[PDB]
Order: sequence, then C-alpha cells, then structure tokens
Amino acid sequence: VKKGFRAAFRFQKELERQRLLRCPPPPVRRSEKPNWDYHAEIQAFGHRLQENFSLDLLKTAFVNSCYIKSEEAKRQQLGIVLLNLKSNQELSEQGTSFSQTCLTQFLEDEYPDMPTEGIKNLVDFLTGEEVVCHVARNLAVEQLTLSEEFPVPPAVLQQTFFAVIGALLQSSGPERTALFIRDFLITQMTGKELFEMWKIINPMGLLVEELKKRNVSAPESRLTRQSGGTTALPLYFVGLYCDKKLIAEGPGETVLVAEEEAARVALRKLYGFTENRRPWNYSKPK
Amino acid sequence: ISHGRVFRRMGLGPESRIHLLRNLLTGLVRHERIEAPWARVDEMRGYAEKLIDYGKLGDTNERAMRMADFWLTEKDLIPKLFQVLAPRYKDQTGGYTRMLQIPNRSLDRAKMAVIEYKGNCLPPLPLPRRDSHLTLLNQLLQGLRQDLRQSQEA
Amino acid sequence: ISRKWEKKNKIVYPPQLPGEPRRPAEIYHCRRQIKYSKDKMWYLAKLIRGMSIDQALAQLEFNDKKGAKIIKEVLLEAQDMAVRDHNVEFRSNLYIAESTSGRGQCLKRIRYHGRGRFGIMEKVYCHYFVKLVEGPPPPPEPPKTAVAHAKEYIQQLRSRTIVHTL
Amino acid sequence: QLSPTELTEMRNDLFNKEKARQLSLTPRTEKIEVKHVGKTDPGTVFVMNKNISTPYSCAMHLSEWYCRKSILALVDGQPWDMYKPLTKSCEIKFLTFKDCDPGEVNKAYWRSCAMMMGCVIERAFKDEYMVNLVRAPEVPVISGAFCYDVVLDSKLDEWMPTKENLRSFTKDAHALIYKDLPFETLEVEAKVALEIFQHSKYKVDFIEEKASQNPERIVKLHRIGDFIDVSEGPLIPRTSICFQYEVSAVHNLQPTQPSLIRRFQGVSLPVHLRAHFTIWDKLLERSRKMVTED
Amino acid sequence: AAPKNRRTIEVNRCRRRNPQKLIKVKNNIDVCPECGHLKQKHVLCAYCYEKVCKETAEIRRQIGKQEGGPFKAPTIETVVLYTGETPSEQDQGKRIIERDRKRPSWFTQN
Amino acid sequence: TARGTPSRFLASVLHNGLGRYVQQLQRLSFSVSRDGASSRGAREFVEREVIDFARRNPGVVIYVNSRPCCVPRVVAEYLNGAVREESIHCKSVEEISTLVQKLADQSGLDVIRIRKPFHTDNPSIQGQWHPFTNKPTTFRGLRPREVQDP
Amino acid sequence: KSGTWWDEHLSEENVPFIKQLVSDEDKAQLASKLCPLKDEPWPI
Amino acid sequence: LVIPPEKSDRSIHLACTAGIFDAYVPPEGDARISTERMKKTMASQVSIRRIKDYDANFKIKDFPEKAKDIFIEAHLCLNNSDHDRLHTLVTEHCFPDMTWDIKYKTVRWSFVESLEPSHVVQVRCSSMMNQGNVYGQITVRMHTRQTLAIYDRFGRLMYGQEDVPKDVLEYVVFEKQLTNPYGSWRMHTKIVPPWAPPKQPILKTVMIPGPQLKPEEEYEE
Ligand SMILES: [Mg+2]
Ligand SMILES: [Mg+2]
Ligand SMILES: [Zn+2]
Repeated sequence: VKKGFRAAFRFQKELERQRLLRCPPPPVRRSEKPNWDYHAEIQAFGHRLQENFSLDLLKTAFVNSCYIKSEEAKRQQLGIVLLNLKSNQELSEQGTSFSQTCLTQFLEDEYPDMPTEGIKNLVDFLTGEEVVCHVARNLAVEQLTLSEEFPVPPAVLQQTFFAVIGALLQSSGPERTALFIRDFLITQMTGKELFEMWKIINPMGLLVEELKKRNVSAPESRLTRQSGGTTALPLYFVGLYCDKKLIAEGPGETVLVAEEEAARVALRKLYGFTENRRPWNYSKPK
Repeated sequence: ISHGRVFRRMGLGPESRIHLLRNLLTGLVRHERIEAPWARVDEMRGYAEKLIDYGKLGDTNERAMRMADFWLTEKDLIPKLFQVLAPRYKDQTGGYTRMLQIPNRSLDRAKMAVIEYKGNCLPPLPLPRRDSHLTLLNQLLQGLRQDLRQSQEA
Repeated sequence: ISRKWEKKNKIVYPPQLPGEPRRPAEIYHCRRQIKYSKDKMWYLAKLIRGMSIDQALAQLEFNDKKGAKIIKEVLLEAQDMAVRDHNVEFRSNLYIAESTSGRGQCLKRIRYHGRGRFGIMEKVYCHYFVKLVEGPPPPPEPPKTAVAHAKEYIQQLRSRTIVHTL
Repeated sequence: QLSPTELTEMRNDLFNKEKARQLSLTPRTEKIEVKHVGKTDPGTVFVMNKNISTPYSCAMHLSEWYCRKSILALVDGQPWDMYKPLTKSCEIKFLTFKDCDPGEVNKAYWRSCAMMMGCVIERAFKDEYMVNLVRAPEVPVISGAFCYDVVLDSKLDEWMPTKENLRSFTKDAHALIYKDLPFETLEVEAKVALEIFQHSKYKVDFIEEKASQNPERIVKLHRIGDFIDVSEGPLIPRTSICFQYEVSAVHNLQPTQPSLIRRFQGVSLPVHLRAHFTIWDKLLERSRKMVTED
Repeated sequence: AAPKNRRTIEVNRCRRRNPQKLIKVKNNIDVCPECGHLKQKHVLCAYCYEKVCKETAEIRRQIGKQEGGPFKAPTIETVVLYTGETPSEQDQGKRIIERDRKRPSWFTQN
Repeated sequence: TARGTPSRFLASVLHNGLGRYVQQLQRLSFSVSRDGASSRGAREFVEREVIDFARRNPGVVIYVNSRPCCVPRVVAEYLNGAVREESIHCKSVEEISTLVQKLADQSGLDVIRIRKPFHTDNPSIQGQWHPFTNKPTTFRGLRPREVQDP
Repeated sequence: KSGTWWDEHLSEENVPFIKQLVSDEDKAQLASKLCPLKDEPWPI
Repeated sequence: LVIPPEKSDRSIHLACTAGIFDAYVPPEGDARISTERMKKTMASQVSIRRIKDYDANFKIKDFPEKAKDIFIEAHLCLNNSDHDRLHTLVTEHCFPDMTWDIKYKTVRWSFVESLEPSHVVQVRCSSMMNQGNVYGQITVRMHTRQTLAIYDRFGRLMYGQEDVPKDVLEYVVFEKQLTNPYGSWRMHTKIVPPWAPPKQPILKTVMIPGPQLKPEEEYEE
C-alpha cells in the first residue's frame, strides 16, 4: 500500500468515467439538469435570434397539449383552478399557415417556371418533420419545449416550432417573420438538388407533358456518347432532341438510366432549378 | 517401402508376435469370444480359421496334433478342438469366426474388436442387420424385380 | 479469482408487455479447476460452438479426448438445469451460444534433468464455460456469392470522390 | 366465376376461419397425459396441452433425433400426423422409414408425394387453359410410381407433355421441396369442406364419398402453402423430407369419350432412403410405365 | 538450434486455429434402433454390447463353478438354460449351464 | 497524430451566417470557491468582468455558483448540444477573460482535424469534368474502326 | 447430410439382385459396340 | 448443521413451532355453503382463556379483521420482495414456503374482494412450557377473490393471469408467542383440504422421464 490520496482520487474519477461509458445513463431534459432558469432561458432565446418576442406569447408557444393533460393527471394523483394554461395549438396553426403561404410566395417569385405541384412539394419538404426538427433542435427549441415525453416526439417538436413562428407573427408582424422563415427554413435548400427534395417518378412522362404545354415537339432520345458497351462498367450519355435541337443530356451506366437522367436534366432546366442558377439573395431588402 | 508385406510387426519381434497371437488364440478357443485391440484380432483371425482346418484332419493325424500342441498353451483345449470345435464346423468350408469392431478402449482409446467362433452358446452379439425388405426403397426395387422377371418369361 | 459466470443466472428481467416478443431463455454454466489444458480444451469448446444441444452431445460422445467427457457432463447438467430452474419447455430446443475455456489456478513442480539441472513444470488446470440459449441453432451464414462481390465492388467504385481538390 | 388467384384466397380464408374456430373450443390450457409406448425411452409420460400439442411437441421433449427420424405417429394404434394436435390422453409411438414394418409410413409418404404433384399441376398451365383436379388414386408402393388423375382443358385434348415439359414439372416440385413447407392438417365436417371445394365438381363428389364412409361425416383436409386438398390419410410432416423427386410420365386414361382424364405420374425417395444415381435411373424407367390401381 | 525471435500471438493463432488443427465433425453417428442410444454406423452399439457382455460374464461365472478348477474344459457342447426351461431334444448330451433368471428377450433359444 | 485521431469536414451549424449570424454559445456555468486560493482569479472575474461580459452577450445565460471546490471550472454549452468543460484553476483574471471570449466565438463543433480548409456545396458552375468534356464528336457517332452501313 | 453408399439401405434380397442387374447391363452395353462399321462409322 | 456445539449454556432461541397443534379438518361440502360442535368449542374456549391470560385485552371478534390485514399485507410483500417487513408478518416456518420458490421470479398478486366474512374456526394453544414457551394458534377461514400472475426469470408469463379474479377458499393458521413480551400474531401455515379443487393448469407442457435403465436391467410393465 502506497501513501497518498491524490492518485487514488484521480483513479476513482477514471473508474467513474469508464463505468458511465459502459452503461450510458438514460437522457433527461435539460430543465431537469442543474443550472437552469426557465425565465432566463426564454429571454436568451429571443435575444440570440435578434427578435423582439412578447414573453407571454413565447411562453405559451412552448406549452403543448400533452404536457397540460399530464400535468393535470399528476395533480389528480396527488389530490391537489390554477392550471388554466393555454396550449400552443392556436399559435401553431397561425404559424403553420403563415409559413406555408410565405414559403409559397418566396418560391413562386424566385422560380416562376415551377408548376404548383413542384412548389407544393418544396414547401412540404421545408416544413416537413425532418427539416423542421433539425432546425428546432439546433435553436434550443427542444430545451424550452414543455412536453409529456422526452425525447420530444418529432410531431410535437414540429408543432412547437411553428407555434414560435406564430408568436413572432403576433409580436413583430409579417415582414419580420418572413425574414425569420428566410433565414432558418429557406436556407435548408442550400446544396439540395431539385429532385432530392421533390420526389418524382417517370420524369420522362412529366417532361413530355410539359413540352406539350409549351407547344414543343416530343423529345427524341439519341446516344451522344458511349464507352465500354460490352463490359460490366459501361458509360452512356443520352441526349434529348426537340426538332433536332439538344435540350438536355444525361449520363448513366445503362441507356435506360441515362435516358431517365437526361429527362431530369431537362426538367431542371425547364423549371429554373439548374445547379448553376443564380443563388438565393439573402441581402437586406432595399 | 512395404509393398506386399502381409504380416504386421507387433510385440518384441517375430517370435513374440507368434506368442502374442498364440495367447489370443488360446483364449478364443477356451472362451469362444474375446475382445482385444483391433489390429491384433485381425492378425490372429487368420490363424483361428486355419486351426479349425487342422482340427478337421482329426486327432490321429500326427501333424495336426503337433500343430495343436504348439498353438494351444492349455492342453485341455486340444480335446475341445478335435472333438467340439472341429465337428461343429463339419459342414462348413470356412468362415468359422466373426469379427466386429466395438467402441474404443477407455484407457488408451485403442481401436477394439470382438471375435468369436460361430455357433457358441453365449448370448448373441448385437449384429448389424440390413434394412427391412419392406422399406420404401426395397419395395420399389421388389416391384422392378417382379417386372423384369415377368418380361423375361414372356 | 473471479466467479462472474455463476452470477449471470441470477438476473431477473422485468415482465414483458403484451406486445413484446417472446424472450429466449439464457442459461450460464461452467466447471472450475479441470485437470486439463485450456489449449487442448479450446479445440473441444470450439467444436460444439453454435451447435444444437443434441448435436453437441453426439459429437462429444464419440470424441477420444479426455476433455470431451467433461464437457458432455457439463452440457447434460446445464440442459437439466434449464428445464428445471429456468422454465425451458423443451430440453432439445437449446443451442450452444457461447463455449470457451479459461486458464485455472496451476501448481508448480520440479522436473529433473541431467547434470544436476532442472525445469519447472506447471500442473495445468482450466475452466470450461458454456451458455445455452432457447431456440433452434441460428442458420449458418451462406458463403459470399459472385453477385454480392460484384455489388460491393461497384459500390466502392461509386463512393470514390475527387480527392485533394474543391 | 372467381379467378384462380381469388379462388385460393377464398379457400385459404375458409380454411383459416375453420382452424380458428376449432382452436376457440379449447377451454384455457386443459392438460392431457400421453404415455410413450415405444421400445426406446419406455415409460415416458408427456403432460401436454389438449388440441394444441402435437406428436412433434412430444418428440421435442425427447431429443432432436426423434424430431428428425419420426415421419408419422401411432396414436392409440392409429396413424397420426406429426403436426396434428392431440385431443385426448392416449398412448403414442413414433414411426420411421427404417422400421421393420414401415407400411403405414410408406403410404403417408406415398400420399404426400401425390399431393405435391397436384400442387405443381394446378399452377403450371397458362391461365388460358383450365386445370381440374380430380383425385390422387391410392396405388401400392410396389407399383413403382405415384399417380394423380387430372382433367385438362378441351383445348389441350391433343397435347402430350414433352420431355422438357416433364422436366419443368419436376423443377417446380423441387422448388416446393426447397421451400420446406409443413403439411398442415384439418379435420372438418363435410359441410365446411363442401363450401371450400364448391367450385370443383370432382372434389364435391370425392368429399361426399369420404363423408359417407365415416359416421360423423368429418373429412380430412390438408394444406401446403396456399394449396388445399382432400386426403385419404395421414401425411408426412414437411416437404423437405423428399430428396429425389421427378414427374415421370403423363398418361391418357381410357375410356376418353366422357372426359379425358390425364394420369400424371412420379416417383420419389426421402432423404433417409436416397438411392444411388444408377439405381435411381432404373426406378425412373419403371415409374414411366402406366399403373392400373386394383 | 534455438528460436531467433519470439513468435507472436498473431502468428501462433494462424497455426493453432488452422482448419487442419480443428476437430472435424463426425457424420456417421446414428441412433441404435434396439435401445435408442447413439452409435456409429460401423461400430457396435456401446449400450447393447455392454448388456450382452454382462450376461456373458454371469454365464462364464456359472461355467466356472461347474468346472471347479483349471484345465477342465469339457469335450461336449454347452447350452444355457433359464428358469422355467428344460433340455430340448437337441440339447441332450450337452453340458447344461443354468441361469437363475428369465430368458432375456434378445437371447432367443436355438 | 492524424491517423490516431478522428477527423471531420469544415462545416457550420444551420448554415450560420448565410441569412443571419447566431451566436452558438448558449450557456456558461461557473463554479467558484469563496475561500479557495485556486479560485482567486475566478472571484475577481466575477466582480468586474462577468457583469460587463453578460451585457455584451444577451443570448448567453451565465450561471455563477459559489460553492466549496478545489478546481474552479467553466462549462460551456452550445446550440448544437456540445458541452465543453474548461478548468480555470489558478488562472489570472485576464487569462479567464481570454478563455471565456474564445468560448463565446466557437461554434461548438469538435475541435479535431479538419480535412479541408474550405467547404462548398456548389464546386462547379460550368460542369464538372468528365472524360468526354474535351473530346470532339464524330459524324453518326461512329467508333474507331467501325464499318457503317454493311 | 450423412453420407451414403450404394447398398447402404438395400435389404438382403435386393443386394444380389442389384449386382446381377447392373452387371448384365454392363455386359450388354459392351456387346452392343462390337460392330462399329455397321453403325454409321466416320470416313476411313 | 443440525445441532450447534455441545455442552454450551447458550441455546437457539426459537420463535415458532413447525406444525399445527391440532389440525383443523374442515367439514366436507363447506365450499358449497358459501355434540361434537360443543366439544370442539369447549376446547377452543379453554385455549382462548390462556390466550387472554397473558394478553388481557384480546378479542376473538376483532381477530378475523386483523387476520385479513396480516394476510393481505404479507402477500403484498411478495410483489416487491419486502422481506424485512415480511418477517414481522409471518413466522419462520411460513417464510421459506412463501419466498424460496420465487427468488428469481416476479409475482404480481392482488386482493380484489372478500366474498364471505372471515370466521375463526378453531383456537388452540400449545402444551404449557414446551421449553418455557407457550404458543397460541388461531385457525381462520377465508373466502376471497384474488388475482395472481407469476412470471419467470425472463419476464415471461409462467402461471395465472394478471386481470382475472378467481375464488379462493383457504383456512390460514396464525400463531403467536404469548410468553414473549414482543410476540405478535403471524401467519403460521395453510391447511389444504383433501377435497379442495385442483389448482389451475400450468402454461407449459412437461415430460415425466421414464426409468433410466442400465444395460443389465430390463423394462417391466
Ligand atoms: Mg511396438
Ligand atoms: Mg545427481
Ligand atoms: Zn443399442
């Protein structure tokens, strides 16, 4: 046995790190952890975002129906009204409607050549659970969300996020909220390809109908390039020609794959979603 | 190289091999069933078959009596050979013994065999039996046989 | 010494919910201080690994090694223990999930050499460990086929980027 | 009438519905005592669950060897499918292909091979042509081939299968074996079966004959996958038992005037009794000859 | 000659776990139809063989008591008779060995 | 080490700075001793520096907890969920100010090897090179040594 | 999965019959080839 | 372990007996109701008196209510394995029988209703100063609805159902140490009538192995 306490203490700390790593503890809400003041956290949330929220509206936006029903069940179990707590349902609906109309206006003005179906799919992707939950989690919305279950269900988190938008709309108005939607939802299109957000089937069928609407002849498929035709790794470039004029060209490992890719390229050009299109303008409105 | 070498190398040399085989054969004649290492039983089985042939020559054949005197170390067994074992096989031309492999010996895991003179009074060994003629395969072959015999007579 | 293997049969799981699937039974058993080498015993524990309880018992019954008779004795008492204590319905519905050997506590003795020289011999001991799981033996993994090889090769050709540039 | 795909869906639903009904009759988990009367493991008693526990479950209590070698069960002296639920306290024995007298097992395997051929025949022809399953004649094993009487469309009245076609039927049979499907059994009243097989005239006549034979008018139904048929007796547990299987010949039965009944024929051997290539070829040749049930 | 270097565990595992070193699975095991215990196809059932040997030992002990000394092998054939049995016509002139038990079912009188 | 450690690509949190800049530092938790000598510099930072630092960063909630401790620590938490603990043991007031300001400016991503000193989602405007980019086309797309109209 | 050989499952009665059957076929096949020039030979 | 060291002044201090002093056999057909009577009653009255001797303020009328509370609380300890509190509610004879078989099992038991009020069927006392200790045993009759759902070590339902109440007629015997100043009334054992209906069947199937015969041995009918 060696004299001393420092080495033993240090080894205890390491034994406690290893024990925790072997059995990671079940996660808990940040509010349940130490160093939490809800009122201070609410105020910082608005200040981080450079938004002049109304603290009464902002707090209600975080209150969910599930948290109210469970809070009452706990009250009944303990035999304990003062729980006249308003949910975020009304704010959620207002924010959801505004976001959809606002995103539709942003996208219609930017890409006038996209049909309504495409714009609707883009709005559905931007306001979908996956995108909205990612943005909400990285804006501390989940920490401030009052929910019955933790981790907060994705549908609940999405509802809370749009409730916060509703609170902003009442607090600051449509113009200020539109900038918020531009800076945290429109940005989520960065790098995305058109058909990575708008999931379509049979692009050639869609292309033929669009060209008919434009009074353009049906596209003829032709082989522009070819390599390794008889091998296990072919390359094909299929070009689509309208009146013997090239509209689009697409590569693929098979002629069928190359042709379908060429149709997608034609659709991207027709709708103004080319990879090299003018980037979205985030500059302050004049 | 051991091409065409029909005899095993056992014991301490050629003489000891014969003595080892003789003691086994003497045990077999007395008890009519013995168990021993498989290789040694296989070696001795040839001698046990030929001993019966000498016994069939009769106790008046001096050559047969000398052979029996050498191979049977217990002399009460010589009357048994000429008067019990050899008469029992009077109507056979061979196949006096049966040799079957038994589970490996416990101590040294040696391969083991049981050998007996057929027609002894001891409880019968659990001999291997071929599948019944009533099995699916054997019935399908019986039909094929019946069919072939009918076509030949026609 | 450590004796954690004997404590794994004392874990009590919470009752399952109505919708959850049937949880297979797990039975841990071992034998300590076997007068046999862990290196030789490893070849026997490796043999029955993954087998059914009845196939493992059949292979060990006709093996000539001394460890075979010891493992078979451990498997029989783990089979009986499974049905009697661990609520296993069918005694044949078991397979060898884990089976290995471990070094035991050994003794040292002198081995005499010529010229007044000597060596130290270890009188070796080993442990044998087995884990039985309720159910049929998991099917063996089929060997990789040409279609899978080509599919993986093309997948590597499609995952390659332009390195050290924009 | 119903399409072929819809007809199977209807029959399976009726089969499943009747199976569920019989299961509901069982109150909680009543217990039966099944005594083993076999030569080995003498005196073993199985305390099993009435109408749920099958002979196979009793084999599972013994060892894997019983489960692999047991092809049929002898329940109170009566041949019993391995997957047929036991209904009462009784005595049980297990039968293998290699028993001294495997006559009952041979018939069970012999009947199941015919039922697998019917499944192949019904699903092989193009949708244009109509296939009407008739019956599986009970022919002795020594006859050399198992046979199944079928009636084909009038369009195929001058068509005889080619060797490649016969090989195509065999490849379909071997896919059924590879699927390793259990032979599910159901003993239902004549009324239930008559509803299942209403669309087929031959089955209705066959079902009526079987019901008349038995005082309680219960008919034995079997199913493999999605194919349901009416049987003469107990069947083998699974289709994986078959190892060598080939549809040998198709004969046109006489008289042909009323209807042209085509006798499809095959021969098979289980895994336990598989034959050498040379011997198997000789059995295939005799199987190709016409068998006349007596 | 002595090792120039210690052999690594990586190298040693390749040698020790090479398929040539592993125990091979036996495919010739089967159930004995008489007793249900396991046997190899080419080898007599261990359970049945032991049963035969045990009865054989009892008969040989009885033969000893009748002979009552070394070098007393008879010059006539022998028959084993069990309780409730009497010498047959073909058992006359043969040494009778009497066993105090019932004839085993597997021991058919011939 | 590079081979002995993990790596990542240059990235941001929610495309920060594209539409607007959002400070990623969200919370600061100080643990100062009232009497410990090792907390002398931390006590002086709480008397004159922390209040002015909070005025400049209204989006960061600072939690100062005075309790017995041998090693005073500051715990920084970021919007992406990263948690960073930094000891201020025996540090001067100026040293602590520098550390706290650094925590304020960091994104919260792992401080590990960054493979590339740049990131872009649109590396090409004119079309990424492929083997046919600079190859001419031939009449009827005929291959080398290919007989036409045979 | 256990290996088998040609007479493993054959009964006492069927082993001689099978031996005779295959033997006769072997002899018949060899006798059927004794006249190559009467059986469409290739050009000499 | 049967006896500690010899020639020791200290001895083992037992707090309970192993059996019922005079086993109460319940009349046949009692489940349906759901001279000798006096003789049995007189024996109970005598025994009751020596119970009221050591403890003056004892009421037979109050016991059946107390007995039910002891019973319910004792069985509730099995649900949470509250073994420290169980020793106060049951004797050392009862404790092994209750807990030994459930050490690695989960028992979910509940009390639903009492169909018939509990009736003190018999009261009896031990022979005075067995070893300086006198014990009083009070047999009680309980007709109540209970729910039991035992699980195995892997959380799989092993016996009973968790929501279906079933009728239970069981005559629980209690026992107290009258001489001991801190003695209390504690569930001592259970009387199982021979005519009692068979228990509900278990879920799993069982195999009863036949005789394991050595090669020399043969199987007999
Ligand atoms: Mg030697
Ligand atoms: Mg010396
Ligand atoms: Zn046997």
